Amino acid sequence: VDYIVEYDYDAVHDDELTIRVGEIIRNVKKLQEEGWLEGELNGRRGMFPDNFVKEIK
Amino acid sequence: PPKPRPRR
Repeated sequence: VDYIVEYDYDAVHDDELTIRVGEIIRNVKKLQEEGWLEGELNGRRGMFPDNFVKEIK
Repeated sequence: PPKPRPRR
């Protein structure tokens, strides 16, 4: 599953992604940690908030 | 550290 970024988000830890509107995050996994996803952007995997993105269906 | 559920 891929997601599209709907709202900008700035990483506040090194394991998070910084994401910008329009970007596509690839191969997204829903985490145990509620509200968070893990996925690949610019060839790097990291965590990002689920309410800043929309699942591409 | 814990992470919040960030708000737009």
